[PDB]
Amino acid sequence: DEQMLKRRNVSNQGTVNWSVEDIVKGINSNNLESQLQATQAARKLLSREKQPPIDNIIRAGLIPKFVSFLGKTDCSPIQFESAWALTNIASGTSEQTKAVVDGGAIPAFISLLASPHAHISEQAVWALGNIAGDGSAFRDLVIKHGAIDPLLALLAVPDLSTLACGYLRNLTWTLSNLCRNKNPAPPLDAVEQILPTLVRLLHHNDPEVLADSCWAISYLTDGPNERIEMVVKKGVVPQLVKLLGATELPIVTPALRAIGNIVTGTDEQTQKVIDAGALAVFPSLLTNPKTNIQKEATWTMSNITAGRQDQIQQVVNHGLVPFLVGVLSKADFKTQKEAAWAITNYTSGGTVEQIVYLVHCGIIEPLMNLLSAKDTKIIQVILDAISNIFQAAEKLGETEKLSIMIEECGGLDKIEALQRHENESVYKASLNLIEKYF
Repeated sequence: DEQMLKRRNVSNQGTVNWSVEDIVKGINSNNLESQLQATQAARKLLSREKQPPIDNIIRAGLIPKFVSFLGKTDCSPIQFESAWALTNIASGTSEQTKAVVDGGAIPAFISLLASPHAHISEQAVWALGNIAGDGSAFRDLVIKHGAIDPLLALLAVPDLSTLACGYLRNLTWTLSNLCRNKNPAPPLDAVEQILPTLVRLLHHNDPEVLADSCWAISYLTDGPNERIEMVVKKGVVPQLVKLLGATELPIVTPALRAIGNIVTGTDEQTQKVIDAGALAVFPSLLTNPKTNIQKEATWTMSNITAGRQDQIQQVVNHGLVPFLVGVLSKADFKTQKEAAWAITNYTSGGTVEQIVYLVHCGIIEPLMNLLSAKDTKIIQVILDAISNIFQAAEKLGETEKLSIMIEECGGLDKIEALQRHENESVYKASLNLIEKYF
């Protein structure tokens, strides 16, 4: 969703607004100092707020020279300027990032991580973040060059608070990019290696470190139950639930994504978020003003009602059913569709006493009105729900009572209509429902 993939660093008046050809003239000279100003001039071009000349710089064949300056231990200033310049080139398109990698920048940047000058090592952290952020291949390539050890060694301190705020945020961000992307997913052992530190960052007091830490965890929980388990096993669920109640949307968003990912796992994994007290935060999430938080919360809900009956009960006890009736009644269409799933799921695995409660909460009408939507999949999900409900009524000899209810709110004058729907799964379902109850 919204975590920045790549980031450009846009943070000696003689080195201002130089011409690319002037920059080439200086870097090609055999004067370390002349090369230094030329590189700073290049970095300033790449740091300008509007349209950095990334392609012009690449075309001039400066990347190889810049990457070579990274190794000039004797002249730290040029190491910094070229690191910053390469960082910004790497923040561009895939082809541009490829140019940096093709120049042999990865091993050079990993070497700078251990630099005595924190501003230089920070630029290396930043650059590697941009490279890994390009995709799976480069992320795994950064991992193969041995970047994880050096990065994690930068956070190996008794108290993260003694570290410079900006510095910590860059490391956290870059680390999250090493956890990012899914096809393929990060090496298992690389994830295992990073998790402990990630777990430590999830407890830091900075909103930006927390936001990115949550994003990283959300990426790790996005996949097979085996992946979810390595995370859940670290005991972060309770902390994730806490961040779920945060004031800052940038924290709640990734935190709700992680929790939503976790509940797509086993019922045992789902039970962990329930035990953490996650449900108590949903009355807020399900009415949240930001439509995406609401949609994701309803999607998460739909995966919790897809669990055991005792888990569907927890949903009932927290008074969340009326909130689902609310989201089904009025909300962004995509959120409504998620509400429909949450319902159809609830009705497919809940007890009769539970499906009865669902109806007493007023689910029938809003469910009907939604049959008036042009999205054959939702109409299917809803029809599946009505059938799952009649089924429970049949067991109480209250099918008639339900038939009338659907009749009162115009439901039948919609199902009969659907009976004449071009899809076999729909005009079939309506038929059955009709001829069987109506």
